[PDB]
Formats: sequence, structure tokens, C-alpha cells
Amino acid sequence: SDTVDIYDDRGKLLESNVDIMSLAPTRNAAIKKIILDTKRSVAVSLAGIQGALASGKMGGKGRQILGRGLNYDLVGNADAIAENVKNLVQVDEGDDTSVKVIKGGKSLLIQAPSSRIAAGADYMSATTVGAAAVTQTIIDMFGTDMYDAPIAKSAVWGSYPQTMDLMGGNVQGVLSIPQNNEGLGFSLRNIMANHIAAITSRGAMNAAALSSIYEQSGIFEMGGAVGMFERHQLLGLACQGLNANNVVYDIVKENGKDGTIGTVIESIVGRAVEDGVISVDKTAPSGYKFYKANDVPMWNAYAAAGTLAATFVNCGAGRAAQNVSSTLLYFNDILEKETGLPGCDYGKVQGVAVGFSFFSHSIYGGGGPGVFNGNHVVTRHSRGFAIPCVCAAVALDAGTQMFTIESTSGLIGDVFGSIEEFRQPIKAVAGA
Amino acid sequence: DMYDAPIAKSAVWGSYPQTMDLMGGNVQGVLSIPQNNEGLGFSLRNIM
Amino acid sequence: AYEAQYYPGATSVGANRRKHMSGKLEKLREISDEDLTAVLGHRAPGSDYPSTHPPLAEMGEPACSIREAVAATPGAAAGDRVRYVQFADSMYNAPATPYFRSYFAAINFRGVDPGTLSGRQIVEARERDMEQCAKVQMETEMTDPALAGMRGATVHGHSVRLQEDGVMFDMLDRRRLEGGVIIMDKDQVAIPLDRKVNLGKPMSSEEAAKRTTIYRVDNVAFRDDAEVIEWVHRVFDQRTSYGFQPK
Amino acid sequence: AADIFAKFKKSMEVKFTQEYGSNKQAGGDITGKTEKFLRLGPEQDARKQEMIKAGKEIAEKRGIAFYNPMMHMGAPLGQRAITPYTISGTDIVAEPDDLHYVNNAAMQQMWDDIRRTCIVGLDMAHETLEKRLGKEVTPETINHYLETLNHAMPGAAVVQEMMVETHPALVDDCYVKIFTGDDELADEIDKQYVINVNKMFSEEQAAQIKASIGKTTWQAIHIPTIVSRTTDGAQTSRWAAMQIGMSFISAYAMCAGEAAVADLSFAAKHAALVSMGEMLPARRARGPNEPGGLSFGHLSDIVQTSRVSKDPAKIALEVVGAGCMLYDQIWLGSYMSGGVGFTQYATAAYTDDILDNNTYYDVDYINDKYNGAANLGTDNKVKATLDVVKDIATESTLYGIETYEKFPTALEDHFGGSQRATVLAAASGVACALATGNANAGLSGWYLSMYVHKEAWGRLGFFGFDLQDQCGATNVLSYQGDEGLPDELRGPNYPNYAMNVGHQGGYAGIAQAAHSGRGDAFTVNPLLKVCFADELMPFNFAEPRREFGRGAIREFMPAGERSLVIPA
Amino acid sequence: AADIFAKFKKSMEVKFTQEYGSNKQAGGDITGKTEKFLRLGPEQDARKQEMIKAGKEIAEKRGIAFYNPMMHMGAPLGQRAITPYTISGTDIVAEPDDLHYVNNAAMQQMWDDIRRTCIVGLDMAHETLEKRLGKEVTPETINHYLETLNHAMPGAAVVQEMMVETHPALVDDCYVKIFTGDDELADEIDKQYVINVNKMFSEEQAAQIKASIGKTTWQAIHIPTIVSRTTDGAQTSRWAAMQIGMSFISAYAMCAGEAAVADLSFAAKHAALVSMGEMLPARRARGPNEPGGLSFGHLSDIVQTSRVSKDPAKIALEVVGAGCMLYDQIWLGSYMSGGVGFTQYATAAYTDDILDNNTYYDVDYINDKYNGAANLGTDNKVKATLDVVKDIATESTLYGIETYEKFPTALEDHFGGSQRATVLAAASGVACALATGNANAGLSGWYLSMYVHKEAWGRLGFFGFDLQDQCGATNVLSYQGDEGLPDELRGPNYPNYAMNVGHQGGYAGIAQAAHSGRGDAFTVNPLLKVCFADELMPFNFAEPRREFGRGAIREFMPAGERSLVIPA
Ligand code: F43
Ligand code: F43
Ligand SMILES: C[C@@H](OP(=O)(O)O)[C@H](NC(=O)CCCCCCS)C(=O)O
Repeated sequence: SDTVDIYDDRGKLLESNVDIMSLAPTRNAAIKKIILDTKRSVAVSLAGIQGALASGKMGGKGRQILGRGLNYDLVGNADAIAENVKNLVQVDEGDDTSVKVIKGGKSLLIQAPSSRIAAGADYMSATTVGAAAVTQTIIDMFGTDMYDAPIAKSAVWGSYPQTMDLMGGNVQGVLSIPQNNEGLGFSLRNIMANHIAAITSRGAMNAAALSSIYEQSGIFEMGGAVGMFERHQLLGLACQGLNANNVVYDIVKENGKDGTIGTVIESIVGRAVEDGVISVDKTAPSGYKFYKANDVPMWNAYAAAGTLAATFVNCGAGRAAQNVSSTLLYFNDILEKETGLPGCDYGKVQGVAVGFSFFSHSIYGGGGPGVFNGNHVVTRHSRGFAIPCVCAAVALDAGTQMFTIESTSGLIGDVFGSIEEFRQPIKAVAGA
Repeated sequence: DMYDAPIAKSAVWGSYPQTMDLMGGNVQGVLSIPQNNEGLGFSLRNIM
Repeated sequence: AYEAQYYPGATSVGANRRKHMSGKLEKLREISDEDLTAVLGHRAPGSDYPSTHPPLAEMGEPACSIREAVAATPGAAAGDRVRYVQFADSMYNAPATPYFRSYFAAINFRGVDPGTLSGRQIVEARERDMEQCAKVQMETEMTDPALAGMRGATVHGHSVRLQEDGVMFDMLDRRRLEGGVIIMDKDQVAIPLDRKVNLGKPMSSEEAAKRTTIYRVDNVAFRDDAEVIEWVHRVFDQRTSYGFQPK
Repeated sequence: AADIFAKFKKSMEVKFTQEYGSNKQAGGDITGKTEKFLRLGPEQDARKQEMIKAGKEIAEKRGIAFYNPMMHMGAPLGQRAITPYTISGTDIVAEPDDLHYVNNAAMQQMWDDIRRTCIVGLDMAHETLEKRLGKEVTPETINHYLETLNHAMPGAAVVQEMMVETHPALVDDCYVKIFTGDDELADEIDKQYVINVNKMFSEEQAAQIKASIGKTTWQAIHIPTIVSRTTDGAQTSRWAAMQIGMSFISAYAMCAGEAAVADLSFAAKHAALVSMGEMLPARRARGPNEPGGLSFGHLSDIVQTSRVSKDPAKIALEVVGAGCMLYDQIWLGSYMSGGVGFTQYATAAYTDDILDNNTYYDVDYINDKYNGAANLGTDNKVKATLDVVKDIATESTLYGIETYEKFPTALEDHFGGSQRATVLAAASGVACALATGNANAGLSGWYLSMYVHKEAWGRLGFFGFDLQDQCGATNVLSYQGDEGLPDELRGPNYPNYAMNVGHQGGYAGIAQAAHSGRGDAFTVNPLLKVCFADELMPFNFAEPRREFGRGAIREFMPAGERSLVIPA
Repeated sequence: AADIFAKFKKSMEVKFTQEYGSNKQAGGDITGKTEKFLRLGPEQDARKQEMIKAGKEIAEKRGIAFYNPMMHMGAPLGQRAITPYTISGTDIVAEPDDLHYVNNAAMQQMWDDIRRTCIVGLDMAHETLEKRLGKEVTPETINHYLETLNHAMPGAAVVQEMMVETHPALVDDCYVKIFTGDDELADEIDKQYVINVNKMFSEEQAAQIKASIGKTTWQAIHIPTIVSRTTDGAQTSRWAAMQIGMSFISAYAMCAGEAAVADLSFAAKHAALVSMGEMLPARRARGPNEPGGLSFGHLSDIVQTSRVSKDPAKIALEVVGAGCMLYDQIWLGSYMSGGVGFTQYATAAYTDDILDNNTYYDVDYINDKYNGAANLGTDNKVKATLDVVKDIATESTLYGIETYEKFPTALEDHFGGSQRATVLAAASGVACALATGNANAGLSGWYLSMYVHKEAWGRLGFFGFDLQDQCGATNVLSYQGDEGLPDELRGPNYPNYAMNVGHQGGYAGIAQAAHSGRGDAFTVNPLLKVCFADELMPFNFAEPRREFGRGAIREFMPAGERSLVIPA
């Protein structure tokens, strides 16, 4: 029943003697709130709908329906729109529905009441009710004749339902549609890294933390944290994602000036020895020392912590997202060489990193780090311990990428980045 | 035995995750898997 | 302070691997700044470093406790393009092997993006940071100029039989023995240079054998390295067992 | 139109009053209500005779039973005369069996040409090179890239030593061209690679396309048919991206595999990709570039009649024909079912000039009633109202029904109610769309036609036919999430449409019609319109119906055949 | 085994010491470490010469640039000698380029044969007839049904008047057979339709199969290759069901469309359907019967070597070969990517006897050390432990590595690290599976081989090769939801496996090896085992590696060509 101290992104103590079981997505009120708020929230581009209406450019890439222009000033009327939208989205006056005008009328935050989530199988009601409310509001406020109703509708919904998604539409949340799940319990894993870094305003530790919360909530929903696997996953969540005992931050600090993947390994191994997590099992004829772990899940957590600290140091040094794929690989590979112990996730972080390296430097698919997520074929394989590093890496990029946070995630950043539990997830989990 | 763990697991889970579902497994609820949804908000409609 | 042990094994292959990983490498030759820039092929020798984004000091940086704690490299500070150096290494006792080149980079250099393949190994980094790494690889025992080649594309050769003169096949003939020394007269993507870069004399077969990080049955047999085989077996047993139950 | 009516009567004369094979149908009256049934069976038809002989020969050779018309219950095919079809607007007279997609290389090639095609932007890739590598992109570098690409795309090597490659003689139909809304750029690219928007389109249509896409540059990629046939639709964008990647590596002297290459991949595979169609849900699981994903507007844009014709009806009718063939014969009739399938469900909409007759009548009716509204133009259109739809659709359907009634030949031609319904509703919908420039007004007219049809004859189509019909009128102008959609963006996956023959082709015609009435350069996607404005493609997208005729008479050469590597 | 080692030597001699085309590679030593590079370029090879000429001519004819080896950066292919491959276990010496799937009709047909196949139970349909209509099903009614079905299935009519049909000469590869675990029923069905379990299998294997499926009756359906090539795998079960339905209606005088018919549809489409594989998630969206859905066990069962051989190693090796070809060349190298693709990634595991050498050595080592454990039998098998795997896999890999080191020709053959990795791990895995009868012990062996390899050479495969490797050992015996699975049920959609070359075919081989060591009748599905126990199929499933050779020398005749209806 491990206890940890939780520290923020500046190495300040937030909460002492936290039992890790209290950090479980299934137990922790703050994580549940993050999850519920993520499920129930969507962004709406009023500017996008307005443009689609006037030009006929709706329904996907290249699309334009000529001769059907509707000139509606959505942006100039965003407050009245938000009010009407709230009236439609809400279930009962005074419930937890919220609708906020963002960026001077260009965008809306819509938070559907939690009743819709309670009454739903999943989270899509936020999108469908959000889009429905905006569609109805536009039709009413602007007096769309019924023969133009299809045009008004698709300005919002895009190509749905010819497409399975709202392709070329103007409503989206942080999640993707359920049918994009590769696996069972994967919805919370299907969040682009760029989205995470946008929402946390490029705060690298906060990016990693927010990502860890979603990832581990994913693992939990996958049934990957049952029995002995619960401690295992929560140790990782604490030590890697929530700066347990300030180790991640401390390691960064001591490696910040001149440190490399190599020196971060030394930091981790040094601590593991000091803290009694590992010991020398046997000295080989050459003098090489073979280690064994005294506590296997705890060793794994140290490796997870190390993997992230290494990301912060290596991507940090280069101010370059791409360094993350090799960091994850070589941190773990060299760690095993150093100790004769398994790397993080018993080879699975290194595994992800091998394919992730390839799929972030080759012709075949993937892209820059920012496009990856826990549901992505390339980076799904580790149990939550890889993707937080990727979100950190993306946060740290100083402008090497073509697919920037803005290009993929600007709307999401503008809308969700305003929400403090998302922007400050360590504080959220620590009750601060 | 750990060398028989794969057999015990699949007795329960079937062909998952080669298949998207627990095909030929022994755990089922009233609903279907999310990815079987034709549309958005359809999970509760997918009951035989 | 924890001192790294790097890698198991008591054979010469062990000692060499540990040298590669620790960066404790013998300097064997020199390459001028301008000659190195030339073969790398990313900009004119002596020219300013082009940039991909404005310098950190010019555009400012988001509030981030990590950015604040971790010093940018000179290359990151200046907004350099990320460019690369890539090498092929003969399986016929080239000093370097791909993984060990990558370990060398990861251990000894800040802000690096090493990648390991069978036929090639690359380091991507901010241009000026990368050059310092390329310099070390090029000047030390890590690279033999006959058994290895700097190749950004068309890397084929690592697994191919040697030429009779002991040089590893290059489809694009970027470097070759001239007058007992290796001359590189093309860049790493085989665009001809206006210069002949003298990479000095190659190692004898005997010397390469003693310096190599590769095992071979006709040199230092892997079969006989009980200590490294034990390492593999230990990691294997742990990974297997812990994937069933981590305890 | 008198000329189309004359053609219709000629089609009836040819089909029913001149002997075909040995069917003994020499002479008679196309208006008469009677027929003599000779019970000749299948042998009266030359094609069936050939089929019967092959069937018996193969059965004996292979040692297991095969095609045998005597396996038909009660009696073999052709207890009434087996009669031919004329491809509408042509004098091509076809054997019925030659219009089955399996038997028709032109139909197979039309699908292959769509399946194996995608469109990929160049701008993002160029920006990647400039930003990450500091490379300068010029006309010269583009030309070098395009030559590289034309070597690499069919399946040949640019970087590695000791590569095996596809045989050029097997992949001759594979190539990449570019098109650009940047007139200056266009003039500096080697003409061999360019689809010239200013040459292929009228000045007004070119101007619209250019205004729509701005100064952007695009690759029109057609991968090998042989590959497409080995694999699937979802292969297409993957294949294109791989060779685009290799070509960038080679042409621009990049690292053969660095971080910047992944940006190129992402651009090619996602950010700057335009597929023909998107994926389909689990019940009918399919990846991109399958018929189900192909929106009605996309099909309208692939078909090239809009580019070469000033006749709104003709343009719409070509789309109907292409759509009925693809969506019913290949998609619904094979991909979604199979067996004998749905040849004649589709042929009804592109043979014998019956649909054309109804449509051209409508154009005259509209022009008389609505001040020349059916003529090409934007100022002359009438606002879509229930009243206008009721007027045009009712009149269209009454006229179509009366024609079937005055010509028992036409009724016997379109012997299935479904066929008649498609024809009647297609003319109604096309007419409403032509008049209003509103595609959904076209849909309203389609549905109204069905309602009139049903009440007139006390029957409609097959058992399941009017699922989408009865949901039809109400879902036209719905704005509900899974109901609302402009027809231009609708497709085979629009829920109501997901199952049934006799509709999807009509909806494509309706989409096109709203735009051809207006003289618009495209229906929903200028990128597809330009992509297919290319005579190098095997299938002639400007004349789809005629192409089906060419296939029927075995004059169409498809790509993808394997005789080079087969025993002779 | 001395005979395999000698055969490996001969392959190295043919490839490297005898001249091929104009490569001047006469004379020399297979153990020597040097080569003279003549920089002859592509023309040294006869196929390349032909490809070059075709490319130039086609480019000229079509008016857009095409195949041109001078577009390769730096220098054209073949700066070192271009040398051939021998199909392992044969004397077929092939041109490298002739083993590209595009260039090779046997490879395409192998995929076609699988894609176009499904298995549909008959029992459920018979119960329907009995329950709802009160029909008696007898051998005679079934015989009539099967005659009807063999007429209808290729695309011919049994019910309606005025139907068009597929041309029999285009669809001669389509047929339906039955198999049954009911010996009495088997004896009463017309032999032309029966896959005779008692004739096709050994007595032991027949008994295992019959005990598995009990007294159930199944249709082995192969729809037309021409249709499969026009459409997709998801077509197959739909096509089967349509014609099954029509045949029931006709053969049993049902109403042509009544409620009971829907029951037959559900049974054929769902309740009694066995697909080759299931559907794939959105990122790689595809319906059933695509390569990605084909479990390793399924592939093991399709390949028929298990039925005609009693050599466990030979059986596994055939599966490796079939697997690397399909999974790497067609699936990963086309469906999931494309371009030049992955010929030699795959050929490494079915040519030059290198894999065979390592594997057969392993058999000897096992038999010596584990009291004949690798010989065919069940009670001679050793229980899977870490110790057993470490012993066998380590020995295997060391030997395979030493071979590559002692024979520079072999190293140069398998020039890519990935190729060598597949070879070494395949042998290790097959070896471990052979000794233990535990397929997952085979997987442990596969991963350990990779681990040893990497440390020995300080390199492994391509950039992305060991994603599944490094996840490999730990996921072998995981019981976590999306981790745990017996290798028999694993396939290209097992998450770690979903991307990378050089693995899937090995895993198929390992699955087979666990069962062939035991002399088992099947690896995971007896239905597939019996379905493909049928010499009428175009592809010889008993000898896939040889078949690839037959395709390379242009002696394989594929189905589905359209020359009948194409200009001559
Ligand atoms: C551009 C890449 C980066 C990437 O993502 N994929 C490439 C691309 C290349 C392209 C090469 C076609 C061409 O030459 O134009 C294709 C054929 C994929 C396609 N687009 O169809 C491919 N590799 Ni790759 N590629 C291969 C291989 C390899 C081996 C070759 C090493 C050597 O020493 O020659 C190495 C990886 C490694 O070191 O392990 C490799 C690298 C790389 N692979 C480098 C190019 C390396 C170079 O500059 O020469 N391939 C192989 O290891 C074996 C066979 C093989 C391929 C096709 C076949 O199987 O026949 C293939 C297939
Ligand atoms: C068995 C069914 C029930 C069902 O689900 N499908 C059938 C079956 C048949 C099978 C017929 C092949 C064969 O004869 O063996 C196929 C070709 C589908 C397949 N399996 O390939 C089919 N129908 Ni149907 N089927 C058709 C039609 C029709 C029309 C025929 C009415 C008339 O007066 O002849 C009616 C529906 C209606 O009343 O509107 C119809 C009925 C029915 N349709 C009745 C058989 C009717 C009968 O007993 O004769 N089809 C048509 O209306 C037009 C063309 C047409 C088909 C193929 C093509 O388009 O060429 C087709 C296509
Ligand atoms: C990664 C993923 O690509 P995306 O990231 O979705 O663009 C995936 N491709 C692949 O896995 C390619 C596999 C075959 C080529 C490489 C084999 S080493 C796919 O297309 O669905």
C-alpha cells in the first residue's frame, strides 16, 4: 500500500503521504472529474461554420457546393448564440451545462450536463447535442428556409452521416469517435499528443501528467489494472506522471545543464541502489554486476520515471520533439545493458520506441511525435508509459515541426486550455 | 503454468485481440463493442 | 556518485563496446571543420548555419519548468535545422556496430536523435551539435575509413563481401583507396565535391579485428562469451516472467 | 424533345420488332398489347448458346457440375423472346449478358480507374522541404521530382541497391500528373505531367475551379490496375504515399529516411490526401476508395460530361448511367451481395432511351412553364418550393407512366417495377434539380415520383424497394444529425440508402443536375473534376454509357491483364 | 541434416559461383570474403534488360515518363553482380524480379484462392427446411441441391425469367464441394461434390478431424477469381450466401422469397459461416477475408503440407514460405504500403535453403539432446520451460549466425539485417515449437533469437524491426486482455504484429510447428484443413514454395483473366 508525496512542476510539495490506491481513476474524485469533463465537452468553430456557410466549403477536403451561399454573422452574434445553445444543450435549468464564447466569438466551449453522460453509453452526446444545438440555433436565429436546411446543417456536421465522423464539420472534442478504437476500453487513449500539449499550454511536466491520467484511465478501462496489476500501474502513474517524491523533477534538475540519456540512467540506477529497490545479484568474471530487483513493480516505476526524465533532458536540450522516439528506446536499452534488469514495461517502452522511431522518420506512415496517441497502431503497446513522454516532447519543441500544435490542435488549445483542471492536472489530482 | 497462461486466457477472451471482439470467448453483456456502431450515440441501440 | 559499467564481457569485443559507449576513444586522424561540413553536405563549408526557426532569445519561450531547468544546446539556442550524419559499417570487423554508435551518441551527446539499422546508423541533431558528434565519430577509432562509410542514402554494403583492397562496397563510390589513403570526394548523398577529403590510411585487417565491437566465430566468437549470453538470458527470463506476473 | 422520342421509338423497334439471334421477333407494332410466346428457351440467343457450350465443356473437363440452364426450375430462360438493349444515345445494340459487369471489361475498368486513384497536395510537402531542410523548390526541382515519381510510382527503385521491381509491361496504366490553380507555375512545369485546367475546361469553368482551389498544386495518382485488383481500395493512398516519399528522398537528396520524411508521409497519407471515398461501418466494413464511400457529388465530378457538354440533361444522364452501373451492378450487386446480381436494374437507366425521353420531355415542360429555367444559367433558376416540386415531379411521372402505358414494349423492357421506379424518379429528380439548382429539391421530386407511381399502378418496386422511399420525403430537408445532408455529400453510406438497388445512381444524377443546370464546373469537388480531366486514363469518363457499349462489343481494352507472365 | 547443408552449399554455388545473365560471376569460392564489383548496372540481367526496353517503349507510346533505371540516384541498379535465387527444396532457379508478387501469377492466385473462399455449414439450413416447411432432407435432395448450387454459384439463374448470367468461361474456377464428419452421409453424396476426408487424409488425421467436427456437414465455397479481383474479400461470404439461398429456393420448391428464406440467409451469412479472417479496425479498415484478418493458425490449415508430409520441419517450412509471401509481399508490402515493396524480405525465408539448413540442424540438436523430442509424436515432447527455450533458441541462433559468418555468400544473400533476423528467429521458434508442442514456447524462442542476434552483431533489422521484438518476450505468456493469446489464434491484427515485415510468416510457421511436431491433423481449424484438401484448386497448397517457383518461370496458369471479352 505504497505512499508517495506529490510535487508540482516546480518541485513544490502538493500533498504528503498519498496512498497510491487513492490515485486510481476508479477512486480519485479529481481524475473522475477530469474524465467526466472530457467526455461532456466539445469545441465549436463559429468562424468555421460562418465560412462554410458563405462559401459552400463543407463536408471535407476539397469540397465546395456552388450556388448555395448563406451569409450569417455567427461571430458577431456569438453571445446570443451561446445563450440559445445553452438553452438547447441543458436538460434542466440550473444544471451543470456550460457554454462559453472563446476567442472573441470565433469559438465556443460547450459542456453538456453530466446527465447526458449518465444517460449515455459513451461521450458522443456532447458532440451530437452540441452540433444539434448549434444547428437549431442557426436555423432559428438566421431564419433558414427548409429548402436551405441541409446546407445550414452540414456547415456544422460536415459529411455525417455519409461519413462515420463529422468530416469537414466544425464540432470536435478532445476524444475521437468510438469506432476509431483499435481495442476495447481505448477511447481515452485516442487523444493526439498535440492536443495534450495544446491544453497544457506547452508545460512539459503538465503535458506528461495530463497524458498519464488519460492513459492510465485507458489501461483501467481495458482491464489492464486488475489485481496485482493495479499497484503496478498506479506506481507508474505516481512516479512517472505525478512527480512522486519529486524524483522526476530532481533528476531533470541535476541533468539539466550537461546531462544526456546516459547520465539520466546513472541518476536512476544510483537512486534505485540507494533506495534499496535493486541490489547486485552476482558479479561476473569481468567485474560486471548483474542486478536483481527487490520489488519488481517499483523497479518498473523507476524505469518509467527515468524514461520521462530522459525525455525532458534530451528533448529539452534539443528543443526538438523528434528526440523522444530515440530517448524512449535508448534510455531503456542502455538501462538494461547497465544493470541486467528489464527496461520499462519489461521491454514494451523500448518496443514502442523502436516502431515509433521508424514511424517518425520513414515513408510508411505515422508522422511527427504530435500525431501519435495511445490508440495509434504504433504507440499503443506500452501500458501508458510511453505517450506521456511524447506529450512532453511535443510541449518542448521550439519550432522544428511541420505539424505544429496549432496546425492540428489550435481550436482544442483555445477551448480546452481555458479549463484549469486540464491546464494544471497535477494540482487537480493533488487537490490544489 | 505460465507456459499454459495463453490457453487459460483465451478460454475466456477468445480470439481477442486478433479479433476486435471476444470472438469465441465466454464473456458477454447485452451491448456490443463500440466499433460496431453505425452512427454516433448508437451503442444503446445495438441490442438484439 | 554512481559510475556506469556500460556492458558485460571480458573479451576484446567487451572492452571495445565499453570504449564506444563511454566515449573513451583513441583519436586516429584529423578532419578540418570545412572538410567535415563538405562531406556532410548540408551547407557550404565555412557558411553560417541556416535556421528552421528564430533563435530562442529572439522569439521567447512558453512558461515551462522543464525549458527553464534544461539548458538548450548551442544549436537549439540558435534555431539550427536538424541535420544528420549517417554511417554504414562492415560486418567484417569494422570497429563500429550500429547499436554501439547509437549508445555512444545517447551517452555522450546532448539533444541527439540516434537511429540504429543493420545497414546504417544515424544521428539527427541541431546542425552545429550534430557536427561535433560527426567530428568525434570521424576522427576516432570508431570509424575505419575503409570498412565504414558516411552515407546518407544507398547504404548497401555492410553485409557484402569486401573488395580485394579491403574497402566495403559503395554503390555510389563516395570514397576509395587512392595512394594508400582513403579519399572521400563526394558528400554523404554522393554529390561530387570540389575537394578531395583525405581520411588517412585504413586499419589493417589485424588491427580492425582487435578494435571491433562485432563478434564473429573467426575472431571473437559470441558462442564463447558466457557472460554476455548470461546477460541476454537474464533479461529474457525477467521480461518473460514479469509479463506473466510482475513479481 | 421530338428527337429523343424518335430515338426511344427506334430502340423499341430494334428491341421488339427486328429479329435478334433466332428469337423470331421480326415485325409487329411497338404499341400493340400482345406477344406470341414461342418457348424457344436460351438457344434463341447467340451469347447464351456460346455460354451453354462453354458450360458443358468445362463441366466435363473439370469433373464437377457447372453452368447448365436446365437446372432452372420449371423451364430454362427464354420462354419469351430474349431481346437486346441499345445503349442510350448510341446505335450500339448489345447482348443482355454482355452488360453483366463480370462479362464487361469497360465496366470493370471504370471501377478500377476510380479505385486506383487518389489526389495528394504538393504544397505541404514543398513547405516541409523549405522549412526542415531549407531546400528551395522550383519548377526545375518539381520537374525532376515528377520524372523521378513517374519512374517510382509503377513500382521501381530510386534509392536502394539490389531491388526487384514491377514489370513495366504489367503496370503501363500507372502514372502521376499534377494540376495547379497557379497559372504561373503551370506554364513552367513540363507539359507531359500537367493537366492543363485552361486547356481542358471552358474559360468560365476554369475560372470557377481556380477560384475554388486557389493557387494550390495537386498530384493525380493512378496506381497499377493489376495491384488494385490483387488488393483493394484502401491500398491506393498507401501506394501513392510510399512512392511520393521515395521520390522526394531521391529528387531532393534528403537522408533516405529522416524525421522530415515522416512529415511528407503524414501529408501524403492524411493532411493533404483526397480519397475517392471514406471508410464504412462494421456491418459493411471497408476501407477508403470503395464504392460505398464514393459520395454522389464525387461520382458526378469523376464523370467528365460536364466538361465537354453544354447540355444540362445530357450531363446529368451520363452521371445516372455511370452511377447505376457502379452502384448497382458492382457495389450492391457484387460487393454487397453477388451471384447473378443486378445488371438489368441498372441497364434500365442507360439503355433504350426511355429515361432520356422522360428527362428531355421534362426540360421542355420546365422551359415552357418556368421561363427557360432548364437552360444553362444561374439567373434563370426558380426557387425550390413544395409547389415547384409538386408541379414538375407530378408532370414528369404522369408523362413517364403514360409512355409506359402507350408503349407496351417500354413496359415489357422495364419489366421490373423497381426499374420503372428508378427511371420515373430519376427524370423527376433531375428535372426538379435542373429547374431549381437545388439538389435536395431534386431529392424531393424523386420521392414524390415514387408516391405518384405507387398510387397510379397499385405497386412500386421489389419487396424492400421503398425503405428509403418512405423515409425519403421526410429526410430531404431534415437537419437531424443522421438525417440531414445535401445530396452532393450524400452517398451509399447515407443510412437510408445503404442497402437497396435503383436509387444511388439516380441520386448522383440529381447531384450533378443541380449543378449542370447552373453550368457549374463541378458538383462538390473541383479536385476530382480536374483529376479525371485526362484522356490518358483507360476509361473515357466523358462518355460512360458509350464506354459500357464498347465493353459489350468487346472493343474495350482494360489494364491489369497478366498474359505476359502466363503460359501461352 | 547433411542433405540440407549440402543443398544450401549448392544454392550458394549457383547464386555466386555460376554466371547468371551477363554478370560474369563464373568461378570462385562460397567461403571467401571478397568480391570484384564490375559496375555493369542492370543490363547484366536478362529480366532487367527486358524491363528497361518495355519501359522506354511504353514511355514513348503513352507520352509520359515511366520506367527508367537512370532515375535511381547516383547510379542504376546492379553496381554489384545481380544473382538469382533457388526456391528452397527445389532446383528452380528464378530471376529476382520474377518473385515480385505483381510479376508472379502463382503468388497472386494463392491470395485469390484464399480471398475467394469461405466455409458454410449445411446442418442449420437443413433444420430450417425441416422445421419451417416440414421438408425431408435426404442424400437425394442434397445431391439435387449441390447440382443446382454448382450451376448457380458461378453467377447463373435458377428462378427468374429474363436473367443475364456470368459467362461460364470467365468463372470456370468457381465451384462448391461439401465435406462431412458423417461417414454414412459422405458415402451417399455424389462423389463429384465430396471432399473425401477418409481418402485425403491419413487414418490418424482423418480421425482427429472427424472427432473435432463431429457429424456436421460443410460447404467449401470458392467464388470466381474475376469477381474477387473486381471487389474484395468481404464480397466472398455475401456471394456464397446469395447463391446458397437461390439454390435452396429452387432445389426444394420453396416460395421464391418467404420468411424461412431469411433463416437460410442468416445461417449462411452469420450463424454457420466460417471466414478465412475477420474484420480489421479503422486505421487499417477492411472487411472479412483480407490478409490482416487471417490468423496464423488459419494459414497453417490452408497450407496442405501437413496432409501429405510426415516431416514436422518440412511442414512448418512450407507454412513459413506461404506466410512470408502472403503476409509480407502482398499484405504488408502492398495492402499496407505498396511500391517496390518487400519481395526479398520474404524470399529470404523460402529461397536458397538457408532457413532450411538452420532448422534441420535444430531438429538434429533437439533429437540428440531431448531424446528424439523433435520427431513426430506426442509423448516424446518436452514440457515448455525457460530453460528448454534458452537452450534450443540460443543454440539455433548461434549455429545460424556461424553459418552466415562461415559463408560470406549467405551473409550477402540475406544482405538485410531483417532477413537474417527472420531466418534465425524462424528456425529458433520452429525448433522450440517442435520440441515442446507449445506454440507460445516457439514465440519465446523466436524473441530470444532476436535478443542473441542483436548482442552478437551489434545490429538487428531495419529501423522499426524489433517493435514486436522488444515487446515480444514479455507478451508471450501475458494473460492481459490485449496481450495474451495462443500463437494459433494470433495473426496480423495482434497489436504488436500489425505493422512490420519479417515476422508474420515466421509466426505462422511456429504455430504449424507446434502441431506438425505432434503429427496433428490441423493447427487451429479442421474446417479450413478439409476445405483446402482439394486438388481442383488452381494453387497447389501442398507445395506453396514450389508453386512460387512455377510462377517465377511463367508455368502457373491463374484464374480470372478476361481475354475472352477483350480485343484480340
Ligand atoms: C528510404 C529507406 C527508408 C525507409 O523508410 N525505407 C527505405 C526505403 C526502401 C524502398 C526502396 C525503393 C527504392 O530504392 O526506391 C522500399 C522498396 C519500399 C518501397 N517504397 O517500395 C524499401 N526500402 Ni528498405 N528495403 C529493404 C531493406 C533495407 C535495408 C537494406 C540494408 C542494406 O545493407 O542494403 C535497410 C534497413 C537496414 O539497414 O536494416 C533499408 C533502408 C531503408 N528502406 C531506406 C533506404 C536505405 C538506403 O539509403 O539505402 N532497407 C532490406 O533489408 C532487404 C530488402 C529490402 C526491400 C525490398 C525487398 O524486400 O525486396 C526494401 C524496400
Ligand atoms: C427469389 C427472389 C426473392 C429475392 O430475395 N430475390 C429474388 C431472386 C432473384 C435472384 C435471381 C437469380 C435466379 O433467378 O436464380 C437475383 C438475380 C439475385 C441473385 N441471387 O443473383 C435477383 N433476383 Ni429479383 N431480380 C430482378 C427483378 C425482380 C422482380 C421481377 C418481376 C418480374 O415481373 O419479372 C421481382 C421483384 C418485383 O416484383 O418487383 C423479383 C423477385 C425476387 N428476386 C424473387 C424471385 C421472383 C420470382 O419468383 O420470379 N426480382 C426485377 O424487377 C428486374 C431485374 C432483376 C434482377 C437482376 C438484374 O437486374 O438483371 C434480379 C436479381
Ligand atoms: C502506421 C499506420 O499508418 P498511419 O500512421 O495511419 O498513416 C499504418 N501503416 C503501417 O503500419 C504500414 C505497414 C507496412 C509498411 C511498413 C512495414 S516494415 C496504416 O497505414 O494504417
